Amino acid sequence: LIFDDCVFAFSGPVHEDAYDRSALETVVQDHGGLVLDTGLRPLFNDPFKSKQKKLRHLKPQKRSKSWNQAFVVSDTFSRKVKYLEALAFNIPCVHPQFIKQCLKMNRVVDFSPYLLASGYSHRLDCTLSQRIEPFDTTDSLYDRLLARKGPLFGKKILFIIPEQGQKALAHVYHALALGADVEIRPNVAHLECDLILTMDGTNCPVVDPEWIVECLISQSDIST
Amino acid sequence: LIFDDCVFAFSGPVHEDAYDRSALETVVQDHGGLVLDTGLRPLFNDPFKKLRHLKPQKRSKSWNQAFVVSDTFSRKVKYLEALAFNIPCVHPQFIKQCLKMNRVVDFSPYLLASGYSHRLDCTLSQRIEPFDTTDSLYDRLLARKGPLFGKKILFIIPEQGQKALAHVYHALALGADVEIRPNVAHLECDLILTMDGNIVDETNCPVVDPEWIVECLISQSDIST
Ligand SMILES: [Pr+3]
Ligand SMILES: [Pr+3]
Ligand SMILES: [Pr+3]
Repeated sequence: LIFDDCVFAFSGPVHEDAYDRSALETVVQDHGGLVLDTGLRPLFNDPFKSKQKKLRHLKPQKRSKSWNQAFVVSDTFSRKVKYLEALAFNIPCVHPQFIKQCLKMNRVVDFSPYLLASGYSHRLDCTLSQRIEPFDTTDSLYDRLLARKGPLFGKKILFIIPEQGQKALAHVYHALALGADVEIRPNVAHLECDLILTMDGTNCPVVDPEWIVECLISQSDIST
Repeated sequence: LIFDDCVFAFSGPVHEDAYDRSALETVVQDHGGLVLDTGLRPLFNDPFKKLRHLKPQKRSKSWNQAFVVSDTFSRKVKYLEALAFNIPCVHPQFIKQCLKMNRVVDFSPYLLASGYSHRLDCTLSQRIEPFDTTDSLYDRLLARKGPLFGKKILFIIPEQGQKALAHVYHALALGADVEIRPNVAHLECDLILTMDGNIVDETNCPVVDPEWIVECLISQSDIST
């Protein structure tokens, strides 16, 4: 079975019917690949399980020891949920043509020729490339994700939060996935800080969620 | 000098005034960098002297990093060249960041998309072999085997054929072994290139558009496989 130990999530399509999701999901399943309908989040522990307000960066979930390859499929680059998560996790976003090429070769070929742009940077006004650590035939996804420290690793972020609340949680989730620790508060309260995030309600300094996306698209700490 | 061991080519801007090229060219020179006005070709021999793939010139032993700078991806000849050689095409901000840090930083956060695939109908990523600080550009370029390494390609091509030569060059940079004859039809081969002439009737290998070369450049792969 070609897709043995591979996890797939499917994003978009961005443009109507640029690819047949259901057909491809079926082909993947029929070949030993697991399909995650909601996306890559099940690879990690739910940070919001405790409904806590001071959060540590994400840790790989037990179940991800069971796989060694992951991919998000997309007709082109986007800012949809599954896409950003993948960017956050350093999991390759690839063109559907990858799956078809795997079938054609009766194996899992190198995904690079099908590796989409990471996204469009408004700050830089260009499309950037994804930068993917190669899959090691030695590690499970659990090893890979455990050993990964994202571009925001170490950084301590204060997210100030007095429908819209879920939007905030998503930004927090991305910051955690990039390796930052995040404390959710209503005020700075004179707290020590590396960086402060608001949806836009005094010594860090401050920045909005677009900053997070730039970090996601560029896989860097752009405040640098 | 920060850029003492870096070679830079500059392309575009692609969009009017996206960046101040002359200002950037000046600052790189002021900071020790070599600027190649015509692009990256001077780093290799002149193959058009049925020659085999490109070899780096001894000159390139004197530098260990190279970049093509551009506001965004394009199909300009300098860009296409960088793609063929696996030299990073980066955003101008890269230079400003180096100045800011007083060192040559990781170019990675400034790594532009490789290009738009009309075949896949999407924008793809560049994939660059990391610069090993112990290796010169010569070592780097000598060790490289493009995605077209091995492929025998026939360029039937009987001022304007300069645009043609550009394609020939990219195939070689991609590591192909190329022979150029006005027409076939014996002959060897595993691929045939014609710039929309038509190509003779019967043939032993599929006919290909230059776009096929561009697709190989943008995806860094052998596409007909
Ligand atoms: Pr030196
Ligand atoms: Pr102009
Ligand atoms: Pr102008």
